[PDB]
Amino acid sequence: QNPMRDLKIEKLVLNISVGESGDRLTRASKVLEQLSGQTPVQSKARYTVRTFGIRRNEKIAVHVTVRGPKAEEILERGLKVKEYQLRDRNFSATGNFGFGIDEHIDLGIKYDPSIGIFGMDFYVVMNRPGARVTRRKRCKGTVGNSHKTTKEDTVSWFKQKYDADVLDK
Amino acid sequence: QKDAKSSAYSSRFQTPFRRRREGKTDYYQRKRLVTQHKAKYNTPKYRLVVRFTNKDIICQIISSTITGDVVLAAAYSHELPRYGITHGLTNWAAAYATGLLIARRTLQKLGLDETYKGVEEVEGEYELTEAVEDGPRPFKVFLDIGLQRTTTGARVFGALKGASDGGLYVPHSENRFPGWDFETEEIDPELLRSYIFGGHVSQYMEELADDDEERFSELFKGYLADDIDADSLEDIYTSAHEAIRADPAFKPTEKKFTKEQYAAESKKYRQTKLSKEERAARVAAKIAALAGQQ
Amino acid sequence: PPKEIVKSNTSSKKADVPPPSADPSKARKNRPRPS
Amino acid sequence: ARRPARCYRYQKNKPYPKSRYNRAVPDSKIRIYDLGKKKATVDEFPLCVHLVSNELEQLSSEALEAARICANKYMTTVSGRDAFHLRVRVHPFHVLRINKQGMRGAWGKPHGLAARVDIGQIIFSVRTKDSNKDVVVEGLRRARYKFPGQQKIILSKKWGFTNLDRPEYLKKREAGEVKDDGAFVKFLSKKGSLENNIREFPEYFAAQA
Amino acid sequence: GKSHGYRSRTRYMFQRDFRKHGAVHLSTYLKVYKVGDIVDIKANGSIQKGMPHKFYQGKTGVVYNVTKSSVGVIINKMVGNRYLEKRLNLRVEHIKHSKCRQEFLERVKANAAKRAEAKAQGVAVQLKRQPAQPRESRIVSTEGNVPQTLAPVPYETFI
RNA sequence: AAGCUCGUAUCAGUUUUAUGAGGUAAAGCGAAUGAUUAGAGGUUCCGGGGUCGAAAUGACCUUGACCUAUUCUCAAACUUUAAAUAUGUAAGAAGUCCUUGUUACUUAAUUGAACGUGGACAUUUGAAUGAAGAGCUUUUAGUGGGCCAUUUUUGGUAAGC
RNA sequence: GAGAACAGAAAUCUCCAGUAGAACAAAAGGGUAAAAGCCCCCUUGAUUUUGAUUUUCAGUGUGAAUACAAACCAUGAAAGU
RNA sequence: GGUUGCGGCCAUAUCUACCAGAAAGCACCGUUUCCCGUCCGAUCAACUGUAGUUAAGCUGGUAAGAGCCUGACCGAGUAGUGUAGUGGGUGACCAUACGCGAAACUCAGGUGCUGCAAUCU
Ligand SMILES: C[NH+](C)c1cc(NC(=O)CNC(C)(C)C)c(O)c2c1C[C@H]1C[C@H]3[C@H]([NH+](C)C)C(O)=C(C(N)=O)C(=O)[C@@]3(O)C(O)=C1C2=O
Ligand SMILES: C[NH+](C)c1cc(NC(=O)CNC(C)(C)C)c(O)c2c1C[C@H]1C[C@H]3[C@H]([NH+](C)C)C(O)=C(C(N)=O)C(=O)[C@@]3(O)C(O)=C1C2=O
Ligand SMILES: [Mg+2]
Ligand SMILES: [Mg+2]
Repeated sequence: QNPMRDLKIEKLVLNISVGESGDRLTRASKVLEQLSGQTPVQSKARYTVRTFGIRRNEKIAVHVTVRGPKAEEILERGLKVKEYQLRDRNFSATGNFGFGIDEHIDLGIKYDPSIGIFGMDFYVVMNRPGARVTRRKRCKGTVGNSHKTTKEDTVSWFKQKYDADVLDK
Repeated sequence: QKDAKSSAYSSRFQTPFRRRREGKTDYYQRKRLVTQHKAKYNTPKYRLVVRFTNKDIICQIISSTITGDVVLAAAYSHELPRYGITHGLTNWAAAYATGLLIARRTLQKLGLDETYKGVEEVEGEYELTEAVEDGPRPFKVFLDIGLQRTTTGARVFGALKGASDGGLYVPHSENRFPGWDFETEEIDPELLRSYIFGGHVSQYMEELADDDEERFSELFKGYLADDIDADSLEDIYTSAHEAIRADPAFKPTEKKFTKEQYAAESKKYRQTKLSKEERAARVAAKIAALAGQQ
Repeated sequence: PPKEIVKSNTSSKKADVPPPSADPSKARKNRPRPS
Repeated sequence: ARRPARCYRYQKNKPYPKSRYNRAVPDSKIRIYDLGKKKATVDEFPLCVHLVSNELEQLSSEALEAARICANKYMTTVSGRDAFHLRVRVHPFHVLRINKQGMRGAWGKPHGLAARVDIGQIIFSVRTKDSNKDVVVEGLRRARYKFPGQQKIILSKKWGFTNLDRPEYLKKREAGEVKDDGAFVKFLSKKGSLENNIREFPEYFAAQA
Repeated sequence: GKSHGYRSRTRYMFQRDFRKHGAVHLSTYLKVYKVGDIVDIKANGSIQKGMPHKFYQGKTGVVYNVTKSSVGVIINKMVGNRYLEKRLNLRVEHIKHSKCRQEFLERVKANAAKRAEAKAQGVAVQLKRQPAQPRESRIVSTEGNVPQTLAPVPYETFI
């Protein structure tokens, strides 16, 4: 049935890939500080691409992991600026979903003329309660087949909550 | 999900050891703990194995044999309420009491109890059990934590200090007990005495009873049921310490509904395997059920 | 102060080589071009 | 150029194939290994005829291609192109070497490719109908004219190329445990899963004729 | 051009067994060797420290020294016109016991037992082993077993 | 060659019994790596070329690619398996068992380790067969161009190479 | 593999599968998965005194390595290394 | 007979799909004051056993299951190999005599056993 396996939000990840180093990346980190209320972590390149203008071991992106009530309020603000419609793709086959916003002034803080415009990627993952069995150290395991939330379960939950709608497929 | 692994993969697959596969032991650590200096030839290396479940603390003295590890002494936090501690069976004071209990139990069993009295004036100071001159050396065991983190302020180190105060020569340093401020690089005797005598639970009780009645009530229902006041934790923990110093001998339970009754009736719901003719009968029944091109 | 923190990559390759999934022959022509 | 197969005839060296240690070798002369109606079924072609070796030797890749052409040309000219399936059962993997002052530094460059053939090893296999025995035997006689050594034309009494001599293949087919694949067959075993055995062979698990 | 290193020609010699890679086990760590024991040398590839030379692989010797993590084994090796004694310092993962030696101990215990009874009842001992005596006189019953006649088969080619 | 100490339980270009070790011949590729012939089915996921109403972030396809189950042939520098022949050790008296002596080693310890005292172990002292002796030492010569035959094998087309 | 603004074949982030198909400075072989790989903390056993042993071997040297002993250290909660 | 802690052998134990688990235990689980640790009380640390749950973990069963293990007079005394011949054959190579002797294939069976200590209708 459904005693306690209903669903829950595990974490929300805010990702900004500025593609260069310096003032732009630092200002993106300040945007993440002011939005999440939490120190952002700067992600680093993997290999050089000539067309991308990136170099190996050069700081490229920045991301924040948030959990709990702050995760749900950030998700609510993101869905509010995304007018509660999400394109079905937008719900990956392992149930985790996400979207992307441009011109982050649409939610929250004013422009702060010294930082700039930074679009960001919202990515959210969900789990049924009991993912500690595959995350903990001693006596690891894998969740069973009446678990590991699917696309249909996620879209059913996302149509039950939030009063949202989906697209064609 | 079309990720079924191939027969070649399953044939070349080397399974790990049983305990590594069930994720209970670290064999690197086990090797280094139980390999003996070969010039002693028979002396077992004795492990103070400390484990923590969600509701119990298991503290054992284990030696290693080719046929399998054997137990010299055992002490359980669900046996602690016989002494003095009816609540908080997995706290720091329970860990210290279990270490004291296992140390006194193994010394009573080995007949090393008249000497090596330990402390009896528990003060939260760091000392090693010095060997008594012209007498037997102290019993040497090595702490087996297992897989848990060796962070500062760990109940396994609470049990370590319990054994060290009980009289077992555990080799250890003081940079893992609570109150070890690395800025000052010494120990805090007052804070460590508070942690031994359960001071953090006491300050927690007075803070909750001052601020939130519903959270204090919800977490401490059994405390209010026994009417145990917020300032009697040190009284009951001390009285438990001298009860441990009095009688560290294992009293088994009443053992009602004996072993053969347990085997005969308490476990009969295990579903029995079939044999060859029954398996062939199920195969033929499925052939009859799936007969036809439907 | 602006505390700086780095992502510790769980990768072992130290060669400066793109993966074989980066073949430029593999490319979706007739991708929707912006109007 | 073109040294004799009499100086490359016997198996004298270890097998020396194309590997990471032996590069820049020339490609073999034989590229096609199946001729005739290669999409036909074992139900279509019952009789097997084998050209088999009787000496331990080395057949040249180009000897294989020359005998393959003369055989296929004769069979196609006499009995048509769809009356037979010819499969060559040896592949040239042994790189043969040529030396080309004195014996100092005598290790040579790669020269050609050859297939090492053992005693009792099938070189050519032809499956056909029962009426075409004479034309298949004559075509393989031309093939044994062009190969070196002594060879034998044997009438293989297996249904087609596979296995399971003609009474056994009959009993399997009218039992129904044989399924027609492209140019071969699949067999029902009593060791698989029941579900996929049902949905792969319904005729055995029905009361059909 | 030519090389004789410490581990030349030791590819398949120091490979592990199939589906036997990884950690070596605590039985081989907890077995005890005392001075005078007879041990067999087969190198384990996982532990690189203390490994023997390739000459001593699969070789039997007497342990003479027992120390912290290794044992010393005396091996006779043939060079020239003489055997030389060699004193190897090998670790306990490369050292294993000798089942010929344990069976010899069980046989000496059995022999001591057998002589103890044979002295108690006053009968001759018959202690040393005898090799396979040929056979004895026997009777075979045709009842239920009539000899079936076999003949050589003709030549039928299977291919 | 000169011998010397013993001719007192010592050995063997040998076999058995017990126990090891190896990765060569074979074999294998519907088992990993590499090579490789041929069809069958599938990918409503357009990789490439089309067609259908110039349309299609649409269908009907061809064709690759990929996957699944098969199929033919291999590998000195591939391998799960794995010989035969050669190869290590042992077959007690310098051995086994029982009580108790030393130690600064070791142990929580009158526990262990090593070496011991004392006592028990005969018409089989603990497989076979042989011994025209066993062991040891000194001194010194000549030699330090080799060649052929059976089998295994390298380079070479091959060679009385 | 499935997804997420710009972002596409490939920039960053997740989840799942993943017996090692990666990495271990270099040639090849062997070995290694709660590590011998990748990040972090502390360090200088890359130290002193000479002996014994293995490999090539005449059982000489050189080089390399192995196991100890007497010290003094490093690290770790500790066994240990 | 279960369950826990520590294990021995290290797939007869693994993998895939689906069912069952009364008691206890284990687990999931609740909170952030302290010790502590992170970008993040997710892991880790600490406190309670209370608010609940067997949904997962775990255990066991089923599958003409994949794999793995054992055996066979199944293949096969076959391939291969020592030793011998003034044996054969132009040779390649083959046969015989005295010995040893596989692997794949086929078929059948099986799908963890066990040591110490504690606890359980
Ligand atoms: C049968 N005898 C002639 C003999 C033979 C051998 N050696 C052999 O077997 C022959 N050697 C070959 C095998 C041919 C190389 C022998 O080796 C011996 C002996 C005799 C023993 C006698 C022993 C004896 N005690 C203990 C029974 C004895 O009285 C003394 C003594 N206390 O003085 C001994 O000398 C004695 O112990 C001894 O030494 C003998 C032999 O060694
Ligand atoms: C194996 N047999 C041949 C043997 C071997 C040795 N020596 C060895 O074991 C080998 N020597 C080493 C220690 C390895 C250097 C031996 O030393 C002996 C013996 C034989 C015995 C027989 C003894 C015997 N016992 C029962 C008293 C006996 O009857 C007499 C006697 N009183 O007449 C003996 O002669 C006897 O005592 C004896 O001399 C033997 C040995 O010494
Ligand atoms: Mg004598
Ligand atoms: Mg004597």
